Amino acid sequence: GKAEDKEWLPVTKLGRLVKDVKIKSLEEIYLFSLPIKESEIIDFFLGAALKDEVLKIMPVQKQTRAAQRTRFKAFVAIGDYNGHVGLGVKCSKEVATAIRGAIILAKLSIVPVRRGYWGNKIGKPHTVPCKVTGRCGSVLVHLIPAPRGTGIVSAPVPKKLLLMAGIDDCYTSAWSCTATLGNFAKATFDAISKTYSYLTPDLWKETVFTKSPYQEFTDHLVKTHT
RNA sequence: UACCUGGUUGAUCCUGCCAGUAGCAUAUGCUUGUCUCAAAGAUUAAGCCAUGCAUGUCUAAGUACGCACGGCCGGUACAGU
Ligand SMILES: [Mg+2]
Ligand SMILES: [Mg+2]
Ligand SMILES: [Mg+2]
Ligand SMILES: [Mg+2]
Ligand SMILES: [Mg+2]
Ligand SMILES: [Mg+2]
Ligand SMILES: [Mg+2]
Repeated sequence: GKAEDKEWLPVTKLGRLVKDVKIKSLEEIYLFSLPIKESEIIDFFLGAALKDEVLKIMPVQKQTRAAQRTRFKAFVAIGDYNGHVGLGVKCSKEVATAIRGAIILAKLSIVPVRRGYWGNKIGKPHTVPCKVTGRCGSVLVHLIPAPRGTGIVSAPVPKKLLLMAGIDDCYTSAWSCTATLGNFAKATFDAISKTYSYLTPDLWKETVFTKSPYQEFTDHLVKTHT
């Protein structure tokens, strides 16, 4: 037998500071709104808990002189059940590679979701902090806080991203052509993504400004991989 | 539990309806071991009705010559039922 796998020779400055243990968590990446362009940055921090799920396989096709040329579109949702979630979609000629290329995008689009309390703050937030809305081409999704223990009152499809994001209680609503899974899923993901981009009176303390990870580790980047 | 799913296209995004889904109450089909509770000729013809019953009543205190019984001897407000 043989061993010593040496995958993930990085190609970006962030891959270097992630593979080298210099960077601690992807919260430090989100604080600086950097773009994550390598799917191994995710598996470094998360990975032992990220569970993926194939939401739908959808055969699309173009008419052609000879034929109808079909290829399949895979919608995959991913995320550990403790505050991170993502959703990718890839169109490929065969199913087995669409479902594999979609996991890469679902991992690259992982965002942090915010959770809050409904009535009073006893510990371990359980629901969304406020009423949020999200759209994707005539699909509107409304998320509303709920008391503890109510579960997720929603359709099957939003109650597969809402669970993965870490929310225990939620009242949901939709008013649209919700039968198209692509727009339904993208609008739910958008509503979840708008949960950290909502100014709330606890977010009024002035910002303490830290060093960027590229400024703090200039000395490393100068010659850590070459 | 503040929820959706299939169907117009070669394929996509919509309007929009048809169909699906859960309860409720009238009928009907198949099937039915135990136990408590209990709706029931309203819908249509406030159409027609054989027969039986459903409203009677007395205390010491309105009228007692039924011998209808009956008393200790008879009626003298007159025995009593
Ligand atoms: Mg439809
Ligand atoms: Mg047409
Ligand atoms: Mg067709
Ligand atoms: Mg119907
Ligand atoms: Mg018995
Ligand atoms: Mg009648
Ligand atoms: Mg008669």
